[PDB]
Amino acid sequence: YEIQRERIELGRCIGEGQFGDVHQGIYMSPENPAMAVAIKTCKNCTSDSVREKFLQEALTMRQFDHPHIVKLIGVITENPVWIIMELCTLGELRSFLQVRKFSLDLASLILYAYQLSTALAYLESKRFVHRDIAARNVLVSATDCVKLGDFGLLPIKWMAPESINFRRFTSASDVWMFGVCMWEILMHGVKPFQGVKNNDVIGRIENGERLPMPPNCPPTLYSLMTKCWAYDPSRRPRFTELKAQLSTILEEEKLQ
Ligand SMILES: COc1cc(N2CCN(C)CC2)ccc1/N=C1/N=CC(Cl)C(Nc2cccc3c2C(=O)N(C)C3)=N1
Repeated sequence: YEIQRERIELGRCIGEGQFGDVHQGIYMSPENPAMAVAIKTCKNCTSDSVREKFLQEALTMRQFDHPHIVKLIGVITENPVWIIMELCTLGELRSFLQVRKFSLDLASLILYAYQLSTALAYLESKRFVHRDIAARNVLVSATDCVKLGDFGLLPIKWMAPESINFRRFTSASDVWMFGVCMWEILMHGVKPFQGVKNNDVIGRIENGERLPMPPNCPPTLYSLMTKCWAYDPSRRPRFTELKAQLSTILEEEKLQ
């Protein structure tokens, strides 16, 4: 996975992760060429300690291969250390949904939910627990394609009650988080529990309260969300079940 630095043309800064800035760029391999890529940079990889955990995040992504998860292209392991990722040209999902609120059809929103469910069913089949499903971690590759962002790049308001209370994390706790992510998508990138203190979230959940039906959301889809938010994790659908139900909701919408 090692790439020669001279095969990367560093371009405009697009975002920023924990370790440092993220740039867009061009990767020239004798196989494409001129491939658009994202370049993750690291502040102070002069420090050898932060380089090891920075590069460990690339290894994380190496194990996955799915159309709706961003792909690792390679790494440049000498200073400055770079991780080369697939570029999702349209950027962060939340911003995308906010700017395009009155331009995106419902069919598109449901499509994004469905695509994410395929990625998450894949992760569930790999026995991989994500722990951080939220619209903030989704990228837009095309107007008809979203992808789970880099897993390297507490979220109480997204978390299942058993995660908040007892730090239990399972694929069923991921399902709860995905329910919240679906709500965010159908709300056009509004965050859940606005104006609510983190410490107050579990009290609301335990009171039976739930995020309300988004304006214009099909009741079948809202019903699906509420199934993700069963208090008892064993009562929540698996991601493969969500995928199947989202397929039908999408097909019905495409129809009207
Ligand atoms: C032009 O492509 C873009 C553009 C942006 N922005 C454009 C300029 N905005 C002012 C800020 C954000 C943000 C992201 C982006 N595309 C990618 N494509 C791939 C990857 Cl890995 C990536 N990385 C992120 C870049 C920024 C935020 C996040 C990223 C991420 O992976 N997560 C989970 C959050 N971003």
